[PDB]
Amino acid sequence: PQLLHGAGICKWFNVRMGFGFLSMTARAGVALDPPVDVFVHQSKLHMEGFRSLKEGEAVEFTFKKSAKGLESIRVTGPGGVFCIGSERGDRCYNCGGLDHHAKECKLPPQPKKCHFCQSISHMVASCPLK
Amino acid sequence: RLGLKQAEERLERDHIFRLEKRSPEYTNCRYLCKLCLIHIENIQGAHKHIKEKRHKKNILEKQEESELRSLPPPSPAHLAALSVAVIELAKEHGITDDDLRVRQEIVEEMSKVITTFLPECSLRLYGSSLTRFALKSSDVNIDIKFPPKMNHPDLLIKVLGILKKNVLYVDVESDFHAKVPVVVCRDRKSGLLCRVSAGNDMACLTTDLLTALGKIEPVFIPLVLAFRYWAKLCYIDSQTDGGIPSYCFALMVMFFLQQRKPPLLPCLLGSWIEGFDPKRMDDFQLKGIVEEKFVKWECNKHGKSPLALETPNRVSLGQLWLELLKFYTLDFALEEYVICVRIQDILTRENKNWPKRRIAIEDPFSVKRNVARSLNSQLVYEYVVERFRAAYRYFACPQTKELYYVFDKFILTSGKPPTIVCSICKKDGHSKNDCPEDFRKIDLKPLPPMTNRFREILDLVCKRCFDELSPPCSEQHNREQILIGLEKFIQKEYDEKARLCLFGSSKNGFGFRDSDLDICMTLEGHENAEKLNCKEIIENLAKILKRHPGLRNILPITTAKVPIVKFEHRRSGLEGDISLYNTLAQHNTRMLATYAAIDPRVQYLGYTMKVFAKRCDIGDASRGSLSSYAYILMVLYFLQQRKPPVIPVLQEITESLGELWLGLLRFYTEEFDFKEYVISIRQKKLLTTFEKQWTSKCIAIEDPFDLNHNLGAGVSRKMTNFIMKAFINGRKLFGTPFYPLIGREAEYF
RNA sequence: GUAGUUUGUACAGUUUGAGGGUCUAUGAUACCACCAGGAGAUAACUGUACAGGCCAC
Ligand SMILES: [Zn+2]
Ligand SMILES: [Zn+2]
Ligand SMILES: [Zn+2]
Ligand SMILES: [Zn+2]
Repeated sequence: PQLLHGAGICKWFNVRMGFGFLSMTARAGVALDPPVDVFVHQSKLHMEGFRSLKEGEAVEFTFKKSAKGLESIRVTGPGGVFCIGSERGDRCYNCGGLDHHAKECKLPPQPKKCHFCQSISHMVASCPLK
Repeated sequence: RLGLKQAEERLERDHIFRLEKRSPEYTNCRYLCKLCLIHIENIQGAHKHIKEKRHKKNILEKQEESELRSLPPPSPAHLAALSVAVIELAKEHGITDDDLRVRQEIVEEMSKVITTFLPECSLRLYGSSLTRFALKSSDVNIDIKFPPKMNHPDLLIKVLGILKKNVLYVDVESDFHAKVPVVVCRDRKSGLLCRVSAGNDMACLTTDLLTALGKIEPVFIPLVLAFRYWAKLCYIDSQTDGGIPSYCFALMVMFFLQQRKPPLLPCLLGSWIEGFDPKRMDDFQLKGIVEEKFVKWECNKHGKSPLALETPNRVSLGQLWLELLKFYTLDFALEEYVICVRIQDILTRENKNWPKRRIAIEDPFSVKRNVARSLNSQLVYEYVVERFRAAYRYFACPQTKELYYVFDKFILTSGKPPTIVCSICKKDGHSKNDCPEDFRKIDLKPLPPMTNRFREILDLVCKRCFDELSPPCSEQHNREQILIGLEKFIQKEYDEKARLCLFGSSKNGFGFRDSDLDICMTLEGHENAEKLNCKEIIENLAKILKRHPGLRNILPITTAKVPIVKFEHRRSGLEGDISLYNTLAQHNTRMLATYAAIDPRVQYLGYTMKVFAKRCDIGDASRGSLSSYAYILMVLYFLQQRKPPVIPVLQEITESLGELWLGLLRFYTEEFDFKEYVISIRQKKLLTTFEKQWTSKCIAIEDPFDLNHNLGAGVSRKMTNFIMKAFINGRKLFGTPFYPLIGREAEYF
């Protein structure tokens, strides 16, 4: 890619509108002290679908300098992996978890327990405390 | 502990239940689906059993059943409207007694037409037409009673030709391949179908039984008019299409009227027969109908049984018509019990030793066979239950207009075409137009244009199979020297009257360079082996050839037409056979050699067929396929059918070689029907399988002389599918242009 | 009574298809808002449960 590389962490990123800023600890492959702020947009995230970033996660990018400030042209995860997104795609109905899915799931089946109050009496959509 | 007890409720939501004890075969499995009837192993496998698409269709099936199980009972206004609907169906176009008279007029006119040409034949109207268990647009059932001095396929073909010549009974078909070979036609004056059969006097007696019941009870006449109109509105009546016959539907509602409590038709065997037993009920053979009120019966002492209740109880036709579909959708087990009305008691499948995965009905006077054998596919059966469901869903739901009902197409068909199982191959998952084994439908890939270089390549490939296996003249000189030497040896040792005649692999035109010396024996003053002690000659010649230090491999064989001895010349190392006045096999070999001598292209195509069958794993009958003799026979049959006939018929007394072989592949893919016509030489006519009764066998490749066993009657239908695949490959791999390496053309093929 | 060459439907695993709130862009300091109780939608191969089809013993 372009020689203006860099790496760092994600200072902030909006999921809804799709841009943010990264705390860059590296500039063009050279480490920095103190870290600086570089703009990022969802289109800069080299991913498919609705691209987004989790605030606080590590990122590797190629950047540029503009009138508004430093902007990261192309952003990926560590090792080129996909990014996460702000987290505050369905759980396994066997176990209530994103770790596996039902065909993949091999643990013995679980009772119909509500997620909110941790009781097998009712389902979570009919939880009284919800 | 209770976590699993709550988890199993999701399985129990759709018919999954744990099993207490191990099955004899499904031992390690612990769970079972009621709808799938397939044993399940564990709970994760049960959720894996939940993902099954068969279990997905079953859930929808059960949901539809439970959905229309709980419709509200019909109101008296609803009952009156249903009565109006069934009487208007029965009267407007349903066969009334007036339309029964019209049907009788139709049968009398057809009887006049047939007896103008076949006066010895006599037409009997019977079946679903005459019974007053009819339909608006039925097929008339007509039985022909004839003197037995005639061929039943011949009279059926003659009646078919008469109806084809006839202009009134249009749409003549020759469906001679069903369980009953029937001619089809269409009466234009009524504009309703008619059919011709013969010899089914059991169904004639059943027809008389039903018609007597009809002259007893009045609800008889509209009920099967309504039921058969539902059945033709769901395409279940086509027994050729894997369905159930209309006569069997007549028997079905007869069983309903027998079993609909309180009963409206009495049974044919019961407590008035003192000394009766339910188990030996098949021994109580019945006979014809007396005074249209009783059924005769006799054991080989006799008597009669009533067909009436002494008061014709009157209930509304709408209630009867609704509870008929109640019985045959939600009350009667269609598959578990054979529909049997010889007794009031329930008769099972193994009681008549019949299979247990579809509907079985019994002919009253042919209790040995199941007349409902045409149900095969499970999917068609579940569609039939769905059509019963759609009928009960509509007709037991109140309408708006004002209550009013009419037998609309879309209310019961639901727009979905019927699940017609393939009438040719009888395998589900594909329709009649989707049958891969159908010979005639192999036309979807027309050939690319045939370059002359491709024609030369095919000519070289077909020629190489002959020239690589053609015997040379020096071998003929050696074989005639062995012939005269063996003649001198047998004359000087056993009998001077012995004279030798080369035949077979030396002289049939189909032998090769290192083939056997097949030699026929002749005796001076003896024109046949009947005057000769064949076993003594065979054993003495075997002993003497054993004493010969120049001939080995000596072994007598008695499986031929006349007993033979196979041996081998040690010096030439050449195998050979000695045959004593072969009864017929030698005459058939001589006829094949004469056919070879008429045109050498016979030998070229036959050698090509042998090598191509070898590379397509079907080389000979020693590998379970067609024999090379059968290959020569079907080659000669192709040359006959390639009009103008390249070989003639001896018993009745310019295509290029690669294109001849490719045209053989083309003819034996689509231009010929194996299940409908016979591969045989004897007649120039396209000899039907119905003519030779080999419809029960896969391929009818019949020897012109050996009429005892069809050669394909020893060959399986899956082998027929394999050789059909080989023919299709010859249309594709051999028939489409390609330019491989020199010498590698046939190897690529 | 049993083998032989074979169709569907399912079968367990593997490889591809929606990744299963998918979808949806609004380029410089903020979004993640607001649940169903549901055990995951095809194509190919392997092994196969079961009936149907066949030829021989
Ligand atoms: Zn899981
Ligand atoms: Zn709760
Ligand atoms: Zn099931
Ligand atoms: Zn078919």
